[PDB]
Amino acid sequence: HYITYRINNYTPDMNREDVDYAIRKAFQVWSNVTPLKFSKINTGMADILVVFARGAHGDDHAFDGKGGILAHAFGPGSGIGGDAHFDEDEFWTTHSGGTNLFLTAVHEIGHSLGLGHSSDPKAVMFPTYKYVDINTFRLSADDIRGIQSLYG
Ligand SMILES: [Co+2]
Repeated sequence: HYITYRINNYTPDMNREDVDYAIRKAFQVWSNVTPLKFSKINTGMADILVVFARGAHGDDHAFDGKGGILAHAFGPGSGIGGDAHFDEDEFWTTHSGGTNLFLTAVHEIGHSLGLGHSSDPKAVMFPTYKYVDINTFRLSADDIRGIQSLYG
C-alpha cells in the first residue's frame, strides 16, 4: 500500500516555521519505526488530513480551549480516518513552551495511525500535555515496537 500526508494549518502566537517543522517531523519520528512509506504530496490530500479548528467546526467534533483536548485525532480509515484536529483557540508553543507543537503533532498523528491511548507511563504517547526538548525529541518506550510491529 501507499501512504500520503498533507498539512495546512497555522495558528497565532507561533511562527509558521515552528508548525511547519513541528508536524513535518511528526512523520519522521513515527515513520522511524514503521513499514509504511513516504509521499509528500504538494496537491491532493489523502487518508491523512491535518486541519486546525475551534470547538464546533459546523459539523466537526468540538473539544475545548486551553487545558482540555488540545488535539485528538480519531483512528485511521476512510475520510475522517487519519484526520488531525488542532484547537485554534488553544495556545500553541515551541518545544519548550507549554503546548509542544512538535510533541503534540506526534501524539495526534499517532492516534490516526495505529496507536491506542496510553501504552506506557514514561512514553510520550500517554494522553497528556508535556513539553520536551526538541534536541532529544524522538519516539521512546516499548511503544516504539508497538508501531513497527502493529499487533495489539
Ligand atoms: Co491522545
